[PDB]
Amino acid sequence: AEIYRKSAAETFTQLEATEVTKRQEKYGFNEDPLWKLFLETFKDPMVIVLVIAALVQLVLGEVVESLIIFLVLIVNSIISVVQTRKAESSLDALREMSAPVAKVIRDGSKQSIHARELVPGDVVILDAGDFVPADGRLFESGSLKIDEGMLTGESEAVEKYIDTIPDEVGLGDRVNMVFSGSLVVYGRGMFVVTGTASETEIGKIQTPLQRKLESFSKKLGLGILALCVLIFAVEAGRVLLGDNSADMATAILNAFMFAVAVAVAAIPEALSSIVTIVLAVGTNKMAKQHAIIRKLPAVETLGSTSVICTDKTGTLTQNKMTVVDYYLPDGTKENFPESPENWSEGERRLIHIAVLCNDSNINSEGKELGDPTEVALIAFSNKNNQDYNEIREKFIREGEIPFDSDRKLMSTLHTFNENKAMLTKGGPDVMFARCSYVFLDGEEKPMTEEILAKLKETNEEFSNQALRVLAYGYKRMPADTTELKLEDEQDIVLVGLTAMIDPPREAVYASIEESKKAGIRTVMITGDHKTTAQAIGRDIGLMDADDIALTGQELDAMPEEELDKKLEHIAVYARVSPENKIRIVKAWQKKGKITAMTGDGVNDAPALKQADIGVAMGSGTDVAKDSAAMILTDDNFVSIVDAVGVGRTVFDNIKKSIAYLFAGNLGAIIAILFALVLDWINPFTALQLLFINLVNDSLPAIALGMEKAEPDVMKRKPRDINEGIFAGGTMRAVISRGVLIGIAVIISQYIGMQISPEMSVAMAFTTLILARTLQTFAARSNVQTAFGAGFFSNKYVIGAVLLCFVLYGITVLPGAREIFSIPASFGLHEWSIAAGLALAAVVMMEIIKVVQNKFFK
Ligand SMILES: [Ca+2]
Repeated sequence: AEIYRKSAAETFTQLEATEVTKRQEKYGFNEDPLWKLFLETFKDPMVIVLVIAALVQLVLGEVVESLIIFLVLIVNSIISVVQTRKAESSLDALREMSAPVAKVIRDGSKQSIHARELVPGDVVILDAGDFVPADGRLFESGSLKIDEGMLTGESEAVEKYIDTIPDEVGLGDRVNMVFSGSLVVYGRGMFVVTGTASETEIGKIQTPLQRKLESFSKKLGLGILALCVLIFAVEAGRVLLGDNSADMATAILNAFMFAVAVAVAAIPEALSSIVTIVLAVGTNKMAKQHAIIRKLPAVETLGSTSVICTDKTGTLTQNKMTVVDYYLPDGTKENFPESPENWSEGERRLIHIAVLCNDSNINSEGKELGDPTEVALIAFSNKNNQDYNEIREKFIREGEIPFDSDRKLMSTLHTFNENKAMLTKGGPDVMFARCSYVFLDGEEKPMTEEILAKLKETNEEFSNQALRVLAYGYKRMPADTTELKLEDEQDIVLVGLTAMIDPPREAVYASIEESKKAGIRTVMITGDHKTTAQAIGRDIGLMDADDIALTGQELDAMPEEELDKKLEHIAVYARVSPENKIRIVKAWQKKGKITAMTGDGVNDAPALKQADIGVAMGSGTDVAKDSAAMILTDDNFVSIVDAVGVGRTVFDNIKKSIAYLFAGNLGAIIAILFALVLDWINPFTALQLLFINLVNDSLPAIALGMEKAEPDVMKRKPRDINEGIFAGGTMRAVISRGVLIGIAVIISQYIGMQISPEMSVAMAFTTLILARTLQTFAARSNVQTAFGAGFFSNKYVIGAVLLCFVLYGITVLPGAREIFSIPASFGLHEWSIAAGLALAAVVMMEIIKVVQNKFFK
């Protein structure tokens, strides 16, 4: 768009890149009807077969049944699209608060607007992992590794430079602009946005559980339709009256009505509705649990996470350390808070290097900006003997090493008292192998075996206390103001060692224990010294007895054949790498064991992609979130355990709701079949069965899918990788539930047979519908009873039960008894027998549940 040929200053002049609202309304902002969705949601095969049944039931000129079935379709359609609109609003909220925020320099005004409210002509800084939202010209960048797999499918990391492209335009390998829709793999993206999202080049361009459940629905539909074909054949050939069959031409309509109503009852039309509704409410629960899930198909498998590979920093640690103990080569206890003066030479040297190498500062109280280790060190300095940060401003910062990932020598040089003071921090072992002088008062003499042994002794002593520890050095040549380079890095003295405790977040111990009780083996990666992380894991609670831990160096130097054997008994990885992250996530995925990675860094994205349910931290980079199936806003590990608990609750809601629906439908089916085998009038007419399918297979099933967490969700083994909807325990529950309720309907039909066939039909219908509405109570869980869990504890269930009771209260009205095949008027006993049978059914059902709690497991 005429920006390819311009250089940096030419883009500044031509596009007026440096009122901001004027440019926003002038250049433009850089950001499906619901009835159309309702029209397009008829793809459900259950909805298709029910709508063809509704249209044929309309074409025989019968009105009330047609309105009943049509009402079933519209209520499930409107509840599906209403919860779909709720999911759309939730997704818009997730895209709003977790929007990619680009740090904007603008006209020198350092702030950070979101992606939608950007405007061309303002400077934007892109750090590593800061996904660039809008295309724009770049002037300087240091090795800006930019991949373009989404903008144009360019998998290569193109390094944008100062060079422009005059008299040529091409979206391929070009360096002139950093286009939108691109991820900063590495580099510093100091560029100016030149494009509205409309003019950006990228702007110009169901779940596996859902698929398995639709396959199960199609199998059940074929079987059920075969069953109704058999039922229609029974009504046809079993009796057929005599040879003349009276008026069989005008009497096949009622038999086809019975078979069709059997199809409507048995078919779970609200299957996909239940799944979508509980996925929406589960996602809302994850949002309540500080867990913004990105990939929608990841909700079902979150209940199946038999392993989670987390990291201690961020999740198992709220940052802001407090160093509790320290080592000095002279040797004493803590003496910093009391000491007004410099006190011992080791203490004062350690304090000055801790302050000087500290990149961060306390600033205003409660405001921490830098690295957590440096924030902790300056908070320690300011905690003991009051203010100590004021000493840094009277100390120049000449030579500062940029703290390379292979260096661990964050340096500092001052000219205030010492001329060329080589002041650096780093890891314990790296300084121990690098620094070569001991600090005993003014003596600066090299290491020996016993001295190095004592340093290592205090190092492992701090390590087994779960204390990460840093080493410091002072010794330097006089020389003069150097070029801030390494110079002489083999002659450094050893100042004392300060070991900082890594405190876990609140309720980390409880969540860890409840995850270990749930069979969810937890795995924690770290980058510090090994036995420090081992003691941290012992503190957390994932280390006991036979468990082992291996470093990253041993991780990448060991073939997978023995690592597979060792994998099940190891939870701590130290000095890990993203390649080792790929290794561990693939090894955990190999033996089933659904994995949830944790990487928040930029190059952790391959580990997040290969992870089944890899979660990126909210404080982490945006490219990891793109590579992640889900995000934690509060970044805590307790959010992961709450997330997998919510996933288990959602899958248990699937199991319980499908159990309720299939059990009631099977009870009706076996009632009809038992009336069929014994040469009996069928228990329910067409309109009665359609009204039962109206009352249930609906809002009560939705409410049963809205059931909260039973007290044993974190006490069970994780679900298998496959869906396993027809689990053996839940199949036993389904068959017992359906057989019992059908037994109640059969007994009611037999009692009604003692009076009249019409009384039998009416009593069987009311027994079935009352037993469905009251079995909604007993099917709230497979562990807790309706009274045990509390009736009002599930507000949706009791509200829906009252709703269906009111709706069934149409039957008692005399104006609807004719269409419902309810004859005459009741004194007491046309209702009392049915109510007693239904109450006995649900109480039998409940003591069966208690027996499974008491006798069985
Ligand atoms: Ca149904």
